[PDB]
Amino acid sequence: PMIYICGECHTENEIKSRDPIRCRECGYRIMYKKRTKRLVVFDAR
Amino acid sequence: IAQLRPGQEIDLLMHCVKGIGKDHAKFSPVATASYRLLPDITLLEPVEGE
Amino acid sequence: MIIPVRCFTCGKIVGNKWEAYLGLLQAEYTEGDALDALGLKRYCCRRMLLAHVDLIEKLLNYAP
Amino acid sequence: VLRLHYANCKAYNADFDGDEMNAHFPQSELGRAEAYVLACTDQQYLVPKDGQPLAGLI
Amino acid sequence: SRWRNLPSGPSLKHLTDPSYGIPREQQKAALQELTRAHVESFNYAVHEGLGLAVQAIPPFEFAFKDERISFTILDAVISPPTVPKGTICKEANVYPAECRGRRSTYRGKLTADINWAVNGISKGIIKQFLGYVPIMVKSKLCNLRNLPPQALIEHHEEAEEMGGYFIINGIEKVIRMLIMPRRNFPIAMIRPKWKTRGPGYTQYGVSMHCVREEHSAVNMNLHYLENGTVMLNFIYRKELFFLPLGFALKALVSFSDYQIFQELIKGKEDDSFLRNSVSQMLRIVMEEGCSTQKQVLNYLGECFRVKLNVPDWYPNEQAAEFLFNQCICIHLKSNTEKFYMLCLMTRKLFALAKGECMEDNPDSLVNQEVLTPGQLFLMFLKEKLEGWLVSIKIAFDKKAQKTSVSMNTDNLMRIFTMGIDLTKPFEYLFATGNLRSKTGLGLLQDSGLCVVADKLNFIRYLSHFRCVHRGADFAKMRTTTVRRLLPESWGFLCPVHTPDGEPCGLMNHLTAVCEVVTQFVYTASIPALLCNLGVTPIDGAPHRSYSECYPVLLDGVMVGWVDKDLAPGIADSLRHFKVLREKRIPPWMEVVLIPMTGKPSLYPGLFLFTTPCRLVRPVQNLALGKEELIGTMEQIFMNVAIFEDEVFAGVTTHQELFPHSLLSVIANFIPFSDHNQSPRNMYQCQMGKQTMGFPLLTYQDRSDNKLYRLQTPQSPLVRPSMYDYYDMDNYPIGTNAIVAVISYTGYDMEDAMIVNKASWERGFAHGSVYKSEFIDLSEKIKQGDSSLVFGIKPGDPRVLQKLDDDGLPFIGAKLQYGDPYYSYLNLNTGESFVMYYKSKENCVVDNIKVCSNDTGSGKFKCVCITMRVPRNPTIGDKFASRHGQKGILSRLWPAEDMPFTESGMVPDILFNPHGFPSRMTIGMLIESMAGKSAALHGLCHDATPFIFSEENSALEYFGEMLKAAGYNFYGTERLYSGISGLELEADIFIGVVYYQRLRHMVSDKFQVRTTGARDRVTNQPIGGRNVQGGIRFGEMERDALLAHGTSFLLHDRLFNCSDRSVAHVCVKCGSLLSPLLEKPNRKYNCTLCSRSDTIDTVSVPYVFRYFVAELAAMNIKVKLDVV
Amino acid sequence: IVQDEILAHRLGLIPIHADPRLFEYRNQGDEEGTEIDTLQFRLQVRCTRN
DNA sequence: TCGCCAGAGGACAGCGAGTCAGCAA
RNA sequence: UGCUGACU
Ligand SMILES: [Mg+2]
Ligand SMILES: [Zn+2]
Ligand SMILES: [Zn+2]
Ligand SMILES: [Zn+2]
Repeated sequence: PMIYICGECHTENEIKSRDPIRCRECGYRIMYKKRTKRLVVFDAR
Repeated sequence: IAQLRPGQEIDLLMHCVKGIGKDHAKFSPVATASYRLLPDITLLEPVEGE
Repeated sequence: MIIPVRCFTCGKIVGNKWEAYLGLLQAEYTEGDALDALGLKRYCCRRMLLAHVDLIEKLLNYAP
Repeated sequence: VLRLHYANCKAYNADFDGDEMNAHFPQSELGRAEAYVLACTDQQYLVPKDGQPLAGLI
Repeated sequence: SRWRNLPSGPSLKHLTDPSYGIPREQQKAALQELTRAHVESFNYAVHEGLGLAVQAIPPFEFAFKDERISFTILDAVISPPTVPKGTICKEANVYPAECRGRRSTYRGKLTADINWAVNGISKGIIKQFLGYVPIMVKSKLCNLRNLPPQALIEHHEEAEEMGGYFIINGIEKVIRMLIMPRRNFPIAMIRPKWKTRGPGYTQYGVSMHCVREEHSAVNMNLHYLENGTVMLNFIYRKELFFLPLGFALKALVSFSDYQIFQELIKGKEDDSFLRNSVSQMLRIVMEEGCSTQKQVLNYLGECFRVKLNVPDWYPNEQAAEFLFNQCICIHLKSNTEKFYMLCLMTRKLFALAKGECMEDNPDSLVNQEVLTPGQLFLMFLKEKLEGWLVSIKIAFDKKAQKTSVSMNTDNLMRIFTMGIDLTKPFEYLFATGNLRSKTGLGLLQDSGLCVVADKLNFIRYLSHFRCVHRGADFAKMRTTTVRRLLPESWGFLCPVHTPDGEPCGLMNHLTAVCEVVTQFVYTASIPALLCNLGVTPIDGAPHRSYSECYPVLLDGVMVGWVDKDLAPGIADSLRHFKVLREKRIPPWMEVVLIPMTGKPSLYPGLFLFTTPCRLVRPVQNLALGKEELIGTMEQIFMNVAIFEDEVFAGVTTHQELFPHSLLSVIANFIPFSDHNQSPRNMYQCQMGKQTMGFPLLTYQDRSDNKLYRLQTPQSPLVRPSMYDYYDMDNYPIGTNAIVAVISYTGYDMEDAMIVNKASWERGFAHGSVYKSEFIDLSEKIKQGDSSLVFGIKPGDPRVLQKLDDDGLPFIGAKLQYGDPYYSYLNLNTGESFVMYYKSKENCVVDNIKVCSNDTGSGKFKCVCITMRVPRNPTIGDKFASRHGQKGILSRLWPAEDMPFTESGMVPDILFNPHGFPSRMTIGMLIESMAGKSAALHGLCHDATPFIFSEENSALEYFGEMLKAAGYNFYGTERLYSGISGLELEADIFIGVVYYQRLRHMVSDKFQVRTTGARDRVTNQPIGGRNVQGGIRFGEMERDALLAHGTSFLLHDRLFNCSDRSVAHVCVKCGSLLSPLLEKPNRKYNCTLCSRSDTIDTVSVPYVFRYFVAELAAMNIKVKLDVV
Repeated sequence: IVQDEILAHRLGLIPIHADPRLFEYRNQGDEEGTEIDTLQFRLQVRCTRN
């Protein structure tokens, strides 16, 4: 369930191995990975 | 703290510890604590007439 | 970008006077009278609001 | 940053405005003797051009 | 106009406005007029200039078999960018937002329709696809044209952008205005290296730079020979050819020798060396064999036929016309006009030779013009189209020379055979910057033509579209005379804005009011109007003596001889037409009238330029009050007051718009530049372009290399009003700080500065860097099976929890050296490679763009990862004020050890008061008081230069402001010592000043090497910082270290640390090459003499063995005596 | 839009009303913390169109 | 009547250190 | 390796 948001459509595309990297509902060629809930620790200094 | 737009989310846990304002200003308890010596003003002569 | 939480030189907390400052300026008050009515006495605090440029409102306009 | 006294400024012409400087580390124990005796920074008090002092407060 | 609605004093109530974030209805219009010369030039180059370029394009006739074929290009058309072929879906358009995400060129399609004929009765029009030409951003062939700021935000663009640049591989090349000599104007020059051109040449000559419709340029030199004769030098394809004049004059005009003579002696009809030298030109080389126009054309044709590469079936008379059309006076269509222009350039060499005229300095802007992006683009397009024709017909002639009758079947298969050319040649000129051309385009420079436009700040970016480079060759010159800042660049180039090192005086910048001309007009009714005004045509009846008459020129074409008592009135009438927009005189024609006296002043005459590349600048035309535009040469003969009360009755023909018109856009952002010394305003201009600020609003989209961002910028409380005309608060650059000018620490001396520690811990000047790395994984492989897919084989112990199943770090994860960074998977074999993170700095991944192949068919091979690196002010970082007072941060002084004031305050910057006495930056002492008064009264004062006189001082004004707030006039408040608790005896000068943070940090400039890599030719340290790399000791250091008498420190440094080997030698032969090992008791045996008892090892450098080897290479022998 | 490190900074400079005299200093390397030395707060917010 | 004082141009070779980066061939 | 920037 690796999601990628389109560049201007903003549709969640899930891509894999061996498949092209175009976007559904459009045809753009740039897609940003999505932020999942993972724990990271930062210091307030 | 922040500003959000639809679909944007913040989710975090903050831990607060004890400390003095010497190792970081965030732990300092006063805006300012300065002092000033009391001024002294003396009229050596009677000032008058505008 | 966003209002600093504490004045840099002193540390006085000015991060809660942004919306109040904007509201007193919409009511017709000068920046001097407005900064006075908020409790910002020494000019180190007054520069913290007087010269703030809210660029979080221009970044919060490009797509999600 | 490599911190240096201000008496040694005029000797190098350093100005603390972004002034990268190199530091070499002798590795022989026979170049250390010469860094101590000859190249030391107090044998360098007088400029060799006219013998007038080089180190001083500023 | 266009400078009205300029703010009278700056304001602060625009921030804190209820409409701050609402994108506006139309773009700003003052920011738009900055890149206007870059866009309006390209708009012509690509639509109206391309037709003209292809119109010249002589039809390329050549021989096939026993046939002659003609190919002409009827039209060429460049199309906006678009998805390649239809193989893609849902949007034909292609917006510059991508090709920055992906790394690609914004390129449009160039296609022409050629027309091939066989003798002119058999013909067919084929439409070939030439190639791809890059496109500017808002250039009429781009998809972001006509978009309001709100629609420009839904495509990921700046909402305030003015493109004027190209995106070549997503890098935004910014081709900048180079300086050319002039166009269509004869410049008389005294260059002593000219007498080496031949046996009797002198150091005199008029040069002309000819440009036709912005597609062709050529340089022709008329030289004076000592005999009184004049020669003509022309260059064709980078070869210089010398033709005596007379051969040229007789060819161009079918006129008698006496009529040619009566023309070259027009103003000096009493001189007798001239009358005699003209006759020698006409008779000595032309009555020698050729006396009719055709015989001259025939002789000239035979000598030059070989190097003009003309068609073999061309008569010699036709090959002569080819030379005159393509090499001499490109600008003029007629041959009669070309004659009159060559005659005025000669009449001028005779005056320079007889010392009746002053040499024109080629380095004065009077005799200079700019080369815009459209002139370079078309002049390359035209040359490449001609080259395409030549190559297609090379292929044609070379294939078969076979019965074209049926060969009309593969004619298109033939033209396409060489139509595969025009694309990559064009990208080289843009990606690399250097020019590969058979003719250098009449340019004189072949590198640095296009440069990277970097958005470190919006003051670095805006200065790339106002830069003017004198030339890249002048960076290598003993004499420094093209670096002089002459008084003729008043209002056209900024005095202060020049790089302050190796590029000084060579890279200048335009003032704010200056502008390049880019419009093209008819200029056909002008020659007929000049005659109504009083001019008499070149044909005759001047009505005076040819010496009491001015030679009128209009764009290279000599209209001719306005009388001497009618020249002033004519110039004034023409100036009134351009000002009031009457007749059809372009609003920007330069009516120049260089008067004539008996003195050796510049050659007299009424010129009238209207060409599309001159610099102009507005000035309030007095006596009409109508905002005229004057040029660099027209400004030398007119008085232009600056302030009123400087205007007089007879004097002061014009007046300047604003007093600070002379200064650049950046130099207008420096506060109170009038009270600082000038070398300081030159460093401020160069330091405002290295500042960490707010560079842009569109992150997540740029995918640059480095991008420095300041977290919480503020707007200066004291700033010039021009800062508010071009809203520069959309992009702030620094922060206001409470500075005290006190000597308190012992760590703030000699240019170093102190920063309070609590201010630094409360967010003062925090920042970040965005490192975007484009991982295209077509590397690590060649054209085989896809070894490239980001991916993790399941369960790899190497990427247990650092990657997320597509071999890409998590968005938000922290990266450290040695952490997994990506994992490819060779699909066929089925093997993964973790590729670890090797930077020795901590960052957080903030976005990852997955990119396709431009046809939406790519296969997970290319990605772009953006890391975020927090760069807060450490010790060793460089800060600066707006007055050239740069200094490193030496301490972070505890907040309880700082000297507190009687008001409770505590400075956050400590600035040693000893930088003032020698640097004389009195503008900082005024900015402190102005900013303190602003922060106190809630106001916003302006620091515009030249607004405060001696009578009304700035210190008086701001001290009254302060004293009106309960503080003291002179700006000094008395502090206490935060360490002893006692009121210091001196009262300190404290205030509010605007600090910028510079991009140079100790974190980027620190190196330590112990042992590591080595150059393998010499076996010495490698020599870089990104690679480990050693620091070079140097010959100066080697010569200063053996003045100490320390021979063993030298031995250590140069020998035991860099290179030290044990090369062994044959002791008897004394040769290092001779000892050779054996085949395994491994005994080196000398080859030259077979003994092994003579070999002995010697400790010798490695570069010495390399030296002995490279000497042997030359047969030289180094015989060395071992002891 | 606010970064993670910048959010952490902004959160450090917010004053808490706990009195520090009822608490104690976390021992060096006491990452976990206990009722004796730490206070935990949670910000969880999401923006939606109404 | 050409050798040496004069006389000419032509050719070459030098042009401060040391750093950091990017982009591209 | 070169061209562009940049630092003292
Ligand atoms: Mg320095
Ligand atoms: Zn989509
Ligand atoms: Zn304060
Ligand atoms: Zn031997």
